[PDB]
Amino acid sequence: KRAIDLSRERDPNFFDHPGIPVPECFWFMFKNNVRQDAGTCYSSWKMDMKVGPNWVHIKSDDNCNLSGDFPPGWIVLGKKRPGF
Amino acid sequence: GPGMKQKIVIKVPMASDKCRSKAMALVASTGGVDSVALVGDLRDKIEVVGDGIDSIKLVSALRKKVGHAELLQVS
Amino acid sequence: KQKIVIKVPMASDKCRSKAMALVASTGGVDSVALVGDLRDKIEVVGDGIDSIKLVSALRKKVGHAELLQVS
Repeated sequence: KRAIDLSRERDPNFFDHPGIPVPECFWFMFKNNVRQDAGTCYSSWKMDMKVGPNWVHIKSDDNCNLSGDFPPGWIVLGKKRPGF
Repeated sequence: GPGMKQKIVIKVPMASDKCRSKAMALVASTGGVDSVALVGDLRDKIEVVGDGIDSIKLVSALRKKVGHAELLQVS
Repeated sequence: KQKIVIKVPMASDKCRSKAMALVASTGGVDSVALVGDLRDKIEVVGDGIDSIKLVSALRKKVGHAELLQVS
């Protein structure tokens, strides 16, 4: 697809590792509005992720909204996992 | 991630199922690793959780033993 | 898809490394977690894994592996 709609995106592949808290969010990475990858991440947290050509520091708020300086054509978007 | 554990994600070579399994074995074998999982939309990445893991040393070890590897996430 | 849990008595971190490498190398594996106070229980999730053969391989390579769960 080429219009982002997180309500219709299939859940990412994930593993809720037993040694750590269960992350609250799913993230989805797009290039030209085309899904490239997806996974889990913590709410109210931060991560460094390779987004196309760049390392990007991505912050999450309490509602799984993500912020970062994404390279042209790319975006990473969050949403709450079921039960969160 | 929150607390004392590290989570990183490394893209591993997809030459074959056996190659991907060799990468899994190398990471799982590494000191201070608690858990490993195949992740990514194409199941081409290893997510590893533990403490005292040297992500850059692990990339180098995967490139030596298995095939090309790329760090993609630290959290 | 199944979740298999095996206890592998560990003499050292060399034992843990060998056991984790063997399990993670197994065809059909999605995830491996080393759990327990003594990091001596292995949780493996995946498809088409022969739990008895995996216990036999651990008994040969490492130590007296014990099957705890297959679900």
